[PDB]
Amino acid sequence: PVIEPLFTKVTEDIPGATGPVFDKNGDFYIVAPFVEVNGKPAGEILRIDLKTGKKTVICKPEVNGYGGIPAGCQCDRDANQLFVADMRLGLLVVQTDGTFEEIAKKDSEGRRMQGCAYCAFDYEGNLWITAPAGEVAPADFTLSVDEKFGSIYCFTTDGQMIQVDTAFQAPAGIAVRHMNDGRPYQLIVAEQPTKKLWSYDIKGPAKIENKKVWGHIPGTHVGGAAGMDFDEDNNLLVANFGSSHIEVFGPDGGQPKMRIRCPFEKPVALHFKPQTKTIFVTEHENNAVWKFEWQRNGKKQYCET
Repeated sequence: PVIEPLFTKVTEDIPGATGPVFDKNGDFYIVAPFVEVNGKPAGEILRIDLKTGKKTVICKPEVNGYGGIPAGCQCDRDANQLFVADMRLGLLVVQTDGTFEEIAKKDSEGRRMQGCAYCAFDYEGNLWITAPAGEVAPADFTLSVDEKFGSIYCFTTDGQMIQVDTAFQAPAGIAVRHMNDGRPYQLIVAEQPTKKLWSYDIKGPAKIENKKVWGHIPGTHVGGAAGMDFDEDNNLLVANFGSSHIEVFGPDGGQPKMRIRCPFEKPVALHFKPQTKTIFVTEHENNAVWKFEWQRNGKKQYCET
């Protein structure tokens, strides 16, 4: 089955718009990773007024003269602060006043961080992170689009930054499937160009096993799975960049059980508005943000627990 809901524009003129997130007060944010100054990265985290779509710069992260490429966001639970995956700087924690901190320059083995693109909290508070880029600044920016050097990290509640896997070709969206009792059960990771969704079984903080292909992304277009989010029934909605569709997987994966046709070819990121059926989706055909109504509420995010 294929559904065609009405998409309503939220805001426009945001190059590479991604990282949609709601904070603990219901303020909406997205990131503009392609902002430059003199050919060098100067990406921005924006706050969006939901009534007018007007954009307000919250944070323009730069460290020692190297500008960031903010790319994916999650809201914290114990504090109204945003965990931001940055393709040049690693993991940031951003405050609403625009100040920010770099969380880990090196991983638990002492090795320089790779640039990060998506992240997802489990309900225990560990942050699972995809890192499709090469070494963080001051190294030259590189991207694992053709070669298998993308990595997967877990930033645990004890404050450890643990590389839990590597050798992905452009890992993208990440999400955590929880049991009904709240325990983390599977980690889902998009590997975009291979048209695969991978899963592992979560055994504990930064402990994953049983790596397997969890789902297959339709199509042969350039692109594949980008962002993803679970609904309250643990159906996984996955933006299939390049396909004009968002794929809907059942909780056990496999093939899509349904698809959502989009009025654009390039959906990227998606995020539920808490306590509603409204999905916000970003897309790079119009460099815009849209919303549409899903069949049921989103899965509760860590920040709402």
